[PDB]
Amino acid sequence: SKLKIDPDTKAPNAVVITFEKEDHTLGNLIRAELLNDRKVLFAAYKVEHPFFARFKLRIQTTEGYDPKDALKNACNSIINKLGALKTNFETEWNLQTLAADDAF
Amino acid sequence: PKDQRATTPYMTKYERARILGTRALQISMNAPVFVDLEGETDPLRIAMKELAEKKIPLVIRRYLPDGSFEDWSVEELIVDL
Amino acid sequence: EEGPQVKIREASKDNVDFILSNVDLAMANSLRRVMIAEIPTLAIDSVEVETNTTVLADEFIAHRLGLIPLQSMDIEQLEYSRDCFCEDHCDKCSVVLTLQAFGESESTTNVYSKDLVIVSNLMGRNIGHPIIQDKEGNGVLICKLRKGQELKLTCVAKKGIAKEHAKWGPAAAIEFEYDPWNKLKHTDYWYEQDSAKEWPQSKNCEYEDPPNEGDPFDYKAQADTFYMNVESVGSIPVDQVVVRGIDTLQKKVASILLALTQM
Amino acid sequence: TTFTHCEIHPSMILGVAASIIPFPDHNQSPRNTYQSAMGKQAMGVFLTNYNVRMDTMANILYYPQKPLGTTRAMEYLKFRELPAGQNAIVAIACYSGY
Amino acid sequence: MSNTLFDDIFQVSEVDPGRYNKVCRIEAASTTQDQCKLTLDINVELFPVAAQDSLTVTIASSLNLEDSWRPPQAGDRSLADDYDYVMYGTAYKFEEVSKDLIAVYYSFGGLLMRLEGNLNNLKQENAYLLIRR
Amino acid sequence: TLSHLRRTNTPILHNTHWGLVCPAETPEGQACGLVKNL
Amino acid sequence: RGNLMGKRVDFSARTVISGDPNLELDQVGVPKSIAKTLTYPEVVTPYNIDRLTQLVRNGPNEHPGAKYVIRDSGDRIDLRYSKRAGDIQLQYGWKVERHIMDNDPVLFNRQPSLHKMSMMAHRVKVIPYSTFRLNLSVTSPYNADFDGDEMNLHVPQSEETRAELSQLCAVPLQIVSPQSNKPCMGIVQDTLCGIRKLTLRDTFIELDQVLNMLYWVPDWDGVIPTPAIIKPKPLWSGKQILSVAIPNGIHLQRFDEGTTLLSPKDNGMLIIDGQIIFGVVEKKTVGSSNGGLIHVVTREKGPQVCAKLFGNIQKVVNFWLLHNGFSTGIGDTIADGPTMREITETIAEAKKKVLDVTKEAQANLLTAKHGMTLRESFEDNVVRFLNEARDKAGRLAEVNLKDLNNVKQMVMAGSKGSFINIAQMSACVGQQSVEGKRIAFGFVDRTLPHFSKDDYSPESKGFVENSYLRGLTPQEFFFHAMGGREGLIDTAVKTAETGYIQRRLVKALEDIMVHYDNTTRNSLGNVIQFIYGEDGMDAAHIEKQSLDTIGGSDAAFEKRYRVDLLNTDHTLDPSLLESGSEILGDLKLQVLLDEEYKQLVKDRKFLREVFVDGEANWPLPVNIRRIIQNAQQTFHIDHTKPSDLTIKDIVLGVKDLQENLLVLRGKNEIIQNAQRDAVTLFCCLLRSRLATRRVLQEYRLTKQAFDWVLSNIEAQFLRSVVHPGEMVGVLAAQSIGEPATQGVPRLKEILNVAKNMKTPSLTVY
Amino acid sequence: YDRKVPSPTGEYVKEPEWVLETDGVNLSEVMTVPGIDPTRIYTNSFIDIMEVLGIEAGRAALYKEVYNVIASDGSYVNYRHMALLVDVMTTQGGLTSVTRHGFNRSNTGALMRCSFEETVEILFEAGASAELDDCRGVSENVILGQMAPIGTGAFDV
Amino acid sequence: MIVPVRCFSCGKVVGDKWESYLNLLQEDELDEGTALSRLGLKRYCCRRMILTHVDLIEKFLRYNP
Amino acid sequence: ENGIVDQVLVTTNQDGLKFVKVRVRTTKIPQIGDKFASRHGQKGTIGITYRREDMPFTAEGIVPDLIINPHAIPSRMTVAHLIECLLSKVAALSGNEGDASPFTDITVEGISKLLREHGYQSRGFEVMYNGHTGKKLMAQIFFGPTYYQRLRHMVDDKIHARARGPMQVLTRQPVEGRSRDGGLRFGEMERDCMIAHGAASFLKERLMEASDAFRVHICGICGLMTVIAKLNHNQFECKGCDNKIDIYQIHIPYAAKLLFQELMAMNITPRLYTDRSRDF
RNA sequence: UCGAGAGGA
Ligand SMILES: [Mg+2]
Ligand SMILES: [Zn+2]
Ligand SMILES: [Zn+2]
Ligand SMILES: [Zn+2]
Repeated sequence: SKLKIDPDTKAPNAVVITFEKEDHTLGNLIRAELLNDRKVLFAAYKVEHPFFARFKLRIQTTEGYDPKDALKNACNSIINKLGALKTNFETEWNLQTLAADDAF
Repeated sequence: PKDQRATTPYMTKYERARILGTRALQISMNAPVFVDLEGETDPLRIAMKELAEKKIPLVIRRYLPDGSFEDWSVEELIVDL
Repeated sequence: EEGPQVKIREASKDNVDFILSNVDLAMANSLRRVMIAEIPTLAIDSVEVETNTTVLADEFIAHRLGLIPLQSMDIEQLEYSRDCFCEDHCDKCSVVLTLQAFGESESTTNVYSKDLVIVSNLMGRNIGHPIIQDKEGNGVLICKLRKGQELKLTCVAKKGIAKEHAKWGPAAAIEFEYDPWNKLKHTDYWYEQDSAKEWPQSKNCEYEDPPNEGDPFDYKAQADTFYMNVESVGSIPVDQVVVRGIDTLQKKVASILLALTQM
Repeated sequence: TTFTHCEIHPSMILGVAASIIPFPDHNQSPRNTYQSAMGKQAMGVFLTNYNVRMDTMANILYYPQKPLGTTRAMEYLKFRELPAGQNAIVAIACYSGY
Repeated sequence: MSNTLFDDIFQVSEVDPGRYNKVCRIEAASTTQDQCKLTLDINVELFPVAAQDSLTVTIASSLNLEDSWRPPQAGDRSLADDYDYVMYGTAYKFEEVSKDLIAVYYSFGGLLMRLEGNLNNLKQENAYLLIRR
Repeated sequence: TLSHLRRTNTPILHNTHWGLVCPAETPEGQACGLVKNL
Repeated sequence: RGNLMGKRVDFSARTVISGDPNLELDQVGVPKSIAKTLTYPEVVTPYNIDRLTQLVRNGPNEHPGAKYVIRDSGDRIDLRYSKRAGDIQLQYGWKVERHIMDNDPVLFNRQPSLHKMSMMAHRVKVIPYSTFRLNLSVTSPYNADFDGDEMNLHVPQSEETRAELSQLCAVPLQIVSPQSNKPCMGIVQDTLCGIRKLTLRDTFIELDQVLNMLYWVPDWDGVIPTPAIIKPKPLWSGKQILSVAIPNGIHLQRFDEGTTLLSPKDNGMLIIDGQIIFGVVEKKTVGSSNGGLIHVVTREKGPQVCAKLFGNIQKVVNFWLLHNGFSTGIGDTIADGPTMREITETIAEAKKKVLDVTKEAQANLLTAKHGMTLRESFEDNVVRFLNEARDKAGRLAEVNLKDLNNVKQMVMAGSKGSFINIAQMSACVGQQSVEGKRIAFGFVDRTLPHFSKDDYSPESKGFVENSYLRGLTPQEFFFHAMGGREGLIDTAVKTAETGYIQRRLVKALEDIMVHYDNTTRNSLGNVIQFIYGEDGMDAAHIEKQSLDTIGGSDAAFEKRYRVDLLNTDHTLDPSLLESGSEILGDLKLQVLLDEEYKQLVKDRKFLREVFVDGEANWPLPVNIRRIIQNAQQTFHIDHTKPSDLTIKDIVLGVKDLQENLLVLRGKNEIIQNAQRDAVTLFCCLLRSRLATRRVLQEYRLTKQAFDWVLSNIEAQFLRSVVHPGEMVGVLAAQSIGEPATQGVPRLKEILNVAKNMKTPSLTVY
Repeated sequence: YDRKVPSPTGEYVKEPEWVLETDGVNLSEVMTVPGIDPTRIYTNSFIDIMEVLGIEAGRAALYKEVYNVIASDGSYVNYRHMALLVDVMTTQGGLTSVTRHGFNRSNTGALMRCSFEETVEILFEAGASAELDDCRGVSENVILGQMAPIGTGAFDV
Repeated sequence: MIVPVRCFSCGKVVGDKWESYLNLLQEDELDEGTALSRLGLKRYCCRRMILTHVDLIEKFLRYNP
Repeated sequence: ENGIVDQVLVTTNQDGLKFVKVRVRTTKIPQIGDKFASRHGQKGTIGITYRREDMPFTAEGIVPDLIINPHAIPSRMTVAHLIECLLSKVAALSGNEGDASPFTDITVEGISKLLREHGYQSRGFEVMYNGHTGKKLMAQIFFGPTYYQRLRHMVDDKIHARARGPMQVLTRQPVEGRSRDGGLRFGEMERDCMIAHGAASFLKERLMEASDAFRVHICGICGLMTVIAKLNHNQFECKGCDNKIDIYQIHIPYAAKLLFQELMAMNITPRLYTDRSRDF
């Protein structure tokens, strides 16, 4: 129920999806990620009202490419990016801790 | 004086509204529906639809200052509202 | 790694200042917010009053208690009342402590968080211990008592998220910045005569090349480098805050992926 | 000139509530008047012995604060000891449109 | 892939900021064509135009086929993109200049162009302004 | 209380009032310009 | 009074209001608690018993539920104190008090109910907080303010009311208030301000947001517009952005003195098919002014579109501000030394002049102005003098304002703007006045203890030299305050005095209504007007238009009207029509040209009599001009080729249309005469703007198109006829009540005959 | 002052004009004064104008001055509304007032009349006069609680 | 009343320094800003909470009950 | 009613009559739409709240508390609302109590001069970031502390609605009083505008269906409320007229029914008839 | 049950 996926009605290869119990937190991230796809033809999102963590997002892509697969690839890329960031931070922090074991 | 009636053939917005309201009333009573149902569960929309394609069997007895009246069938009236 | 490049300029048990490059704006903003909001942590929820012979009102007191920072190393080992099948509460999803103080001498008796006594068993989990940054270790000043005032009460704290209520806020503050030289022209500095003098230079300016007047605006530029100083209240070390927030955002995206697979 | 006397201080011409008005000499008159008026409906603390006093319609602020920009009249007003309000952080801008 | 009905080189007569930080009002005289004068609003911020500059000015009568608006990334295959400042919009007006020239008016999202051409017999709704230099 | 204690009623602003009653502290409604404070 | 003319009622609610940018015009935020307290007694039918049954199963404890079930026998079953909610089976004709849901037409009221605009119904939009939501724009006609205003709620109980409300007080249906032939509402506050930044020439938008605004717009066509900027980078224009919101087919074309087809200042406003070209969007275009965008859209599409228009316009503007932001500050008020210095001399420049005249008066050399006392004239020039300096100071201050100045930006947009503010805000506040006079000697020959007796120096009599930012000296502060109470007194006094005036007027015209015979009588049937408003036309479809036949030189009108097919003076160009020499030399047609010309010539002198003032702009039905452009755009008419029209076709059509302008119906000549009288002015202009010469040279339309215009005109003309049964007097009274809240005792002097005049005077030519 | 005078060329032009403005009102005498335009003479005191010229002329006169008052603040309302009210003020062949001595002193339905500012007084007169109301009146219908014969109710379906 | 626990803006905990705050103010005879700096309240969003707070509790306790 | 027992006091008067006083307490948490006022006459109500992150934030990671529309300021001529923020801000940085007394030499110049010394924009501007993207906000925001206050008018204390509640006896009209389930006093104005709309029926509905609806019986012989209605027997009669056939049912306002009865007390004969004696 | 008074919109 957290994810309601429907096809768009105003353009081909287009879909509108609603995320429940979510806000711009994941919104801007996923939106930029999809915008970073070569094969996407359109992407954007919004919220009906501040009163809900209801998150409605429309996308369009090239022929023969599932927009749902676009989301999947976007998420995979994001998680890879986050793992890399975390590991970089872990190394940086271990060294900064060796430095900070004397001053905290 | 149905002949040479001294008024417009155009329905009045008030007249339109009253017709709509009466039909909504009788629909809510489950009166014989003059139209097929296209999912228009709203009685108000049912009335609006009958108005659109002209199936209301109503006639307005419009009054004049002198107390004289003209009876105008919705059939006679023109709907531009 | 080739991902976002991190360089800590300064680190402290209270706060850590660093630079994050090789990343887009959205990821930085998301990191900021997820740290701000989505972090499991422990906070006082249930307050049962045995006796209040104090000037301060009960609800006043409980409100303040809700603000007490807590040992939150292993909150992951702790669970949510929503999930936990215990009634009311239990150690698996809650921590129990008490406060019992009584005025003894006419002088004001300052009741501090250190007075708090953990009752439930931590299972050895590094959780629940009150957090004290006092030089004297007194702890947070809960309240004050008269010559012979009695105040006894029990508290049950539970695992929740700041987003649910600020009392679960582990993130004290987040300094955040980029393009100190405004090379991206994302702002038109307001000024009477000249922004250059009227506006002060941010300290980060020294770590980036000052722009050149003759340079055409590189419209292709993007905000890659970022400056972030994250300060925690004290519930958890800053490094843990960063790591855990990253992990939570990862979990959110992974849950999205799982929902996609489920449909 | 042959001045016979001198006001000990012009601010003396001011009123009780108006005394709470900061820099009143820079605002447009009726605006000042209204502020004096709302000063009769803002909450704070009425008296220290509220617990002793058995009354109705009490309203005690959880955390009264002394205004940053005080007025010389205040230290007679005792408003510093008994203020009503908070020095909140205000942002003069349009953010969400609401 | 285009059929531009106009093409000429214009020397920049004047550059006017017009109390704007990105766009300047610009006048220019067509090289070799005293009868062709160009008024144009240009985002100098992205196109560092200078006074007296000789710019290649033409209108994409037909879309310069790269071989709802198609997305960006139109650099994949080659077209009349050798130009530097390329705008799109509509032919605003077709005023007749003494039956000798046509002070046609154009708008580019509000950015305006006027040009005198009965010689440049171009007529349509929308096209692209192609500026090289 | 502070003002209300010093409040003054006018049974149903001149220069003389200068230095006597606050030209600003006046209620709204019909009382406006009638009820004064010292 | 307290029981019949007014009473308490039920099914009603009242609470404080709150805003919602995300909300539509006919929608309203309904506090969930209220919904749980208000329901509707709907009648069970086969087409709703299903959800009704479920609603009953939900019961009173659930937000989408019901509280009582009413059997046909009248058994108002209580589900609150009964488990029967899961047991009763609904039967047709049963009534169930269904919890008010969304989309339910409901009525509001902001008190005091000044006039009609106070009364609009809306659609329910439940919300989880304890206050009402209102779409920003509606407030002005509501005369609302979010300082904590409360508003009444009225919930209809009989569906006939639902429709009745839905067709008589639905928000869009009154978008134009007939009190002043202008939009009742418009864009306001931040949105008004923000647009200016959005629509300004200098703006540009990155694709990231352009993608966003499109889906942010609810009714977006789903089409990606082309970026204005291509080669150096993809980008669009705010003008482009706003155009997407606008619906197609709009052809508002406003010109200004600065309009030259180039408009470096982008004044005026020009849009084609919704595509913006010229003019920075300003209050004059999207405000409540009649000459603005909204009014046009209202007639070109109809109310049910404009509702979408607002939300579409609204939602965008707030967004683009969200990622831009907007603020102000003291810097917006401060100016440079030079500016203040210049102001400084300006004040001193006046002060000496005051001093100069002062000595002159002291000399007994200043003479008394005609019919006026030297004492007052001495003051009159004095107060006059001080006004200019205060005025010029703001003028001077205005010149040196930077574009970055937000307030200047605020004022230039017109959102709550006021020049005098900034001048007072920045320059000297200016003279204080009471009963329009300087400070009187409340003390013996003086005003305050700080001034010697018998002094008239500007400051000594209430002038203010310093600026608000500079801080008023006690002397200034006191004087400035004095004027305050004056305004304050009239503020309260009006809140009661106007109502008494207002109440009388309503009764005075209560039984005044329009009759189906196109006449006006009282409850006694006594005629008031033979033709309502003497034209039988509803004000709601009237707007000011040019009367071209009035203005211009005598030589002028003939040139722009007269055509000669025989001589050289007014030779028609044959190329204008597919027929050339076939027409030229045609005396028969030339005759046809004649009666029109003389007819127009008669009209010119006739209108001269009508409007002795020479003004050629007056409220009339149907914008002929607008329709013409629609025709041009209707088929993108080629105005460079001959047309198939013929003069006979032109001449007959105007004659035919005139015949078609039938408001009355009585075939008796007496009625027919009135019909001729009613449309007299309108037909004259019709002849004017439909003159063959104008029809040919300027308006190069096709025969098919030209006729389509005629058919188009009559359609609107008929639609514009005032409806019968109108409670016009009540409307007219309200038309007077409103402006009363904003000379006025003079009005009261009018309403109450009061033979004893206050200010008797004569005007002698 | 100037005037919008159509010039011999056909165009309206500014024509400066001298006009006398004075205190008081006496049309009877001034109208006899030579060297003036008696026809164009205007004044504030419409009440006198009506007496001087006629009820209908005053009706227009009232509009002008009323228009001036509304125009005085720069606001605008449609011509019709202004015209409607004044015309009512003269239907009785005289300058009717909207006060208790004018509009109220009518011959309409008492129930309509009673609800204005005087109720009990008129009530006695009605019984004294054995008056009877038509029920066409709104408030009378309101008192009855019946759909007034107006607008949406001005007709029978 | 009594010192708030967390910075209204930051949430940074402060209901522990009141004692040291007054110590520096009186025992060290410093100006307010000096101590606040010594207290680590770099952001004026934090400084404000402490510069303005008026201790009323000490007065309430003066009552016998 | 929402609260708990705070204190109960039991005592007697000088006469020994027992008296009890009960104190209860609750904490009101600022709700949307609650009135706030400045120290300058600026007022308003709460629009909507957010979480710290959502609101725009400073480079130094500072979250604003309250946001107000700039448009309000210049139109209302309230500079000091800005000035205090400047001086107040300086006070916080300088940690020195401010002085807002009038007619002093204090001026923006030294104030702003001092601010720049602390290292902040002399006019109080600051560079903010969108609380949704983090993208730098194109404009700069006026930002700083200020003293506000909370006014007694509580939204939850204002809400009020009802339907089919108790109705007041004298007129069978809806009772009045929020605590007493009061109605809304439908005044003269509303119907007037309704008349303008012309929604007569919806006028008939409220005045009738909302209240005062009542069935009455009238004698054709005399338009007087004198009909005996033996509903238990379906038997009717008008004594004096002794007519058992000219009885008609009518729905009239209950309050009006009293008026006629009041009028009949006045000795007036406002006889009513459903049959217009006029022919044409 | 009335009366008064405060306050809001
Ligand atoms: Mg208000
Ligand atoms: Zn547990
Ligand atoms: Zn802080
Ligand atoms: Zn009888």
